[PDB]
Amino acid sequence: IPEYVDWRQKGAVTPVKNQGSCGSCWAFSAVVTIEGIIKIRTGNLNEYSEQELLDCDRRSYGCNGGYPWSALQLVAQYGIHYRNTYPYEGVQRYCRSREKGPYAAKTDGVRQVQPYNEGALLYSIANQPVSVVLEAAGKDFQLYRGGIFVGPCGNKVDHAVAAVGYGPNYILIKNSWGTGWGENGYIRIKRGTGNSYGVCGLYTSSFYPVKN
Amino acid sequence: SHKVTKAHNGATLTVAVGELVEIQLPSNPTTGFAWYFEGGTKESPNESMFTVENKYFPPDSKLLGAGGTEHFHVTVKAAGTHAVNLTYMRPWTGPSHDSERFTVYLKAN
Ligand SMILES: [Zn+2]
Repeated sequence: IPEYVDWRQKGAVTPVKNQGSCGSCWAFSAVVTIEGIIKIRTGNLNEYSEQELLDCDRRSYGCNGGYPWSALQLVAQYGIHYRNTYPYEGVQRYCRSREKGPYAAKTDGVRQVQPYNEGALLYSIANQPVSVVLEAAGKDFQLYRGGIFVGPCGNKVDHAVAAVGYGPNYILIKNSWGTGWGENGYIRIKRGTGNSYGVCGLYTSSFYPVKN
Repeated sequence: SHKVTKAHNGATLTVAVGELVEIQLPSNPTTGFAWYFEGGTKESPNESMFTVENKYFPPDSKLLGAGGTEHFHVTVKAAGTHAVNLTYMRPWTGPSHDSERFTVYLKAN
């Protein structure tokens, strides 16, 4: 696989979003992967609806939390509409998919990366953006302004984001806290530490959409 | 308990100098929002009047984005009425659309 990967350089990553105070990171994380795989396969970069996942994933709890895999499972089963068709409101409302005409895209399934394995995760990121989870509640993560982050942070994951690239000693992560956070909205998390959980638990639970 | 919660927003509590006041507010820090004093810090704006320790309790849940509870354990240092003024915000941003405010007054004789 390459020494460096950065899906933004291939036009496969949309601008950084702001989830607001809603507990919707699970939905934002999923949508980064969908946007990415649709560009990889079709050549078009579109934005897809976090709001739809919020309102429609019956397994998750709206702004009270959810699972990126559950959002991917929904998109594989029923598809997803464009962002302009179903815009973000940052609060859960009724599922309005049926009022929005046919879905814009649908995936073919959801796959988990072998967990607690840095190499397995890098191989998957070299293929496409991957939904990943980490421990992000800590003050130093909140106050991150840039650089390769080694901590401090714990290992009990609580935030879902998306890995959109990597280099020799970091994994590149798109966050959903706006561009005023970190590296224009991104964080580089240190890799190669030998810790199987990964830095801030980054290797705990990673998923990507299957799409031919 | 004698825990101060959102239901006490704006209230005045009569306290002893040296008494630990228990403040507990819903918080979801993996949204990037949390509770801060002006300027984006967890530290007392005036250490002469009151001292503050802060602790975040996550839910014991695997749901990503499930909110928890921030505790502020506040000790009054001086007689007087002291306003504990918090804002729920992104500390690098300051107040925004989704921000909320919480105030309690601690009256020490
Ligand atoms: Zn407490």
